[PDB]
Amino acid sequence: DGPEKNYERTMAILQIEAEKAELRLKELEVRRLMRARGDGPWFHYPTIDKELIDHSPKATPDN
Amino acid sequence: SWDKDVYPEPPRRTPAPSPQTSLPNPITYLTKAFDLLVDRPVTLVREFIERQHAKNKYYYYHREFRRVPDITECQEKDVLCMFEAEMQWRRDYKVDQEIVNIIQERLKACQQREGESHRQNCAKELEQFTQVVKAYQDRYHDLGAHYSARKCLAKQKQRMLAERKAAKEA
Repeated sequence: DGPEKNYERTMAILQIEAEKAELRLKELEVRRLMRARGDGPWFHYPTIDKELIDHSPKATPDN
Repeated sequence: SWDKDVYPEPPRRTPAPSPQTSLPNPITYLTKAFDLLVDRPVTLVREFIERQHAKNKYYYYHREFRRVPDITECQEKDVLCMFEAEMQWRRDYKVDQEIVNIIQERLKACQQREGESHRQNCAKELEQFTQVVKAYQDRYHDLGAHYSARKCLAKQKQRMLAERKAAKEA
C-alpha cells in the first residue's frame, strides 16, 4: 500500500475512534444526570398507575 | 554525482614528481600495470553496462510533502489535526537527524583531509557542528522514547519562559 492510502485510512480510523470516545464520555455524564435527577427515560422506576383509581360516586360522600 | 555545496571539498593541490635519484620508482611501473590490467578491463565492462542502461532511461522522483498546520494550531484533542501535525513533526525530526549527520560527515572528512593540520584548518567545520548540535539538542533532547510534537512544544515553551525571565532580570 502506498503512503497516501495508509495515511488517509489512518485518518478515517482516527475519526471513528475519536467519535466513539466522545460518545462514551457523554453517555457517562448523561447517566450520572439521569440517575441523580430522575427526569429521563433511564432509571425511571415505576409508580402506581392512576388509571386503577375508581372515580365513581361512593357509598359515603366524603372521599 | 552529488552536490558539491552540500558535501564540499577544497581544490586539490598535488605536487609534481621531482626525482633526486637515478633508481626507477617501483610505484610508477605498478601504476602503469594497474591501469592496463585493472582499470581498462573494468572500464570496458562498465561502458557496456551503461550502453544497456541508455536504452532504457526511466526516472524516479523525490517525494514532496506539502506543509500542514503545526501542533501549535491544533485544538486540544482534535486528533484529525493533531495526526497530520504529528506526522509532519516526525518527518521533520528524521530530516533534522540527517542534517546533523551531514555536518558530522563534513567534520570527519576535514579531519582526515587536513592531516596533522586539522586542529587549525577544520575550525569552520567544528563551529558549524557545534551550532547544529546545540540547535538539535534544544529541539529534541530529553523528550524520551515516547516523544511527540506535544512534548516537543512543552519543552520549547519551558525554554521560552526561562529566556523571558532571564531577560526581565536584566
